[PDB]
Amino acid sequence: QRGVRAVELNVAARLENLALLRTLVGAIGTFEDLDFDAVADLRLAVDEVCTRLIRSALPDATLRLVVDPRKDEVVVEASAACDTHDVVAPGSFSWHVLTALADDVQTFHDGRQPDVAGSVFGITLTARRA
Amino acid sequence: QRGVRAVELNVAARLENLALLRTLVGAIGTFEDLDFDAVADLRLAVDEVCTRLIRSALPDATLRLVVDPRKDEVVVEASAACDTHDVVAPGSFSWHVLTALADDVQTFHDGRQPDVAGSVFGITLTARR
Amino acid sequence: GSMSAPDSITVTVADHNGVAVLSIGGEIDLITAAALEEAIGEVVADNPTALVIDLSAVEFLGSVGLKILAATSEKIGQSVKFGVVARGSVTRRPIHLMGLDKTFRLFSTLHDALTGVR
Amino acid sequence: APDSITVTVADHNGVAVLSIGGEIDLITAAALEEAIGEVVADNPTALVIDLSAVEFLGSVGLKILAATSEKIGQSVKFGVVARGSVTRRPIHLMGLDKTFRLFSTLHDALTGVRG
Repeated sequence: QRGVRAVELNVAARLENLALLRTLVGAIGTFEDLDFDAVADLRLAVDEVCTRLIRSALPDATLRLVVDPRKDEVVVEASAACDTHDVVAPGSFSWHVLTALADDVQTFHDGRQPDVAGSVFGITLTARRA
Repeated sequence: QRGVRAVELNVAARLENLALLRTLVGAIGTFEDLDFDAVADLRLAVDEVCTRLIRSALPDATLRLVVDPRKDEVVVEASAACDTHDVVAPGSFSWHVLTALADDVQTFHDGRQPDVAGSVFGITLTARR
Repeated sequence: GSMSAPDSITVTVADHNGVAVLSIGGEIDLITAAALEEAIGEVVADNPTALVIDLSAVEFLGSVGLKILAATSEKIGQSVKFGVVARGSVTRRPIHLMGLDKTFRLFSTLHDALTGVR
Repeated sequence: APDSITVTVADHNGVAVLSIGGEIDLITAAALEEAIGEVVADNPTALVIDLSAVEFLGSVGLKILAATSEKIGQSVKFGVVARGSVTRRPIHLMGLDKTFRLFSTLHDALTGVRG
């Protein structure tokens, strides 16, 4: 699980925060000494997951972003209460983007029926340090 | 109360996490179009409050920091489970720093007895651009 | 980037000796995608012989921008010389990683693109 | 020293110039104090601490600069280069611009720390 240098960020799950998240992700990737390609890869991959989450998020949902810098890789987990389990449908362009830019990308959700009180949907991905 | 652009940052309350927090706080201020003086003030103010909380924090307390950029002001709140109620107060150099940088420096705690299971101590300030 | 004064993209169109060059600055994301697609549609509507989209000043290129570039290539490419200026980690790299540099012509600089669409 | 701070030592016709870059915080404070201590141990007639390259000046750094001035100011001509929002600004906000001489540039400090 999360090391001592992990950071959890929480912002309202909305389109107005989409660019804010990107700026924070880029700051973390630079702070983690990722090279220029890796910082851009991380920004794009996390922007993709945050866009998908937000665009299905419940009206008053929080987007949670956990960045866990480990020895050889940086692991990111993004999640939000969403109105569907098909936040990132298999076969979509999003899946192609995510697997091109990150490693071990996986979606998951809490199995609750989304229409009742939403269902927390999460995406994890790994940026290799080298 | 929080505005739509509020950012909650949670890290282990350890001195080794201060450099990251300063970088994120600066990125928020820059993104919010604060000018150079205001970004530097925000970074220093938040660095000071986070430093004070960490030096009193329980061994694996979480430091919770909220940066809430508003319309006219940026509101900052930071809290952590601490081993004392005397984390920061008027008369210290720390307090002088905070009030030179911010407009409405306030503290609070939960009244629990710190040596039992710690006591959450909070600092709030308003940095106006 | 404040809520008061949100960031948008910058759009400029110039003719370079017959070639329409659309240049974008800033971040292309789900919010600004409509602005980008409107800008392309306006240039296309003026019926160019050749179109270069210059992403030199683009600070972020989201997946939606990738989609719009490939869709543009599909919707003009037969009737119009099409080229994209992209360099570095933000722009040409994701285009390359997604295989879209096989879909439309990439160039490192505007100077290269201009000779290339001719 | 930690990687997050850089400290270099130079001479300008007998004026010791201690240049700091990176961040001055609780992690790097010891390295800064040790570097000042070393310079002062060699008995300079004048010392300029150049903060031109400093990306963050924490309150501990303000304390170090004030303490240095109090410690050596009587015996060593002392000056600090600081400009802009990171360094000069909080020194003035805390009133510490009165406690040691600030200069906007190294050129000013070098031409000014003697006479």
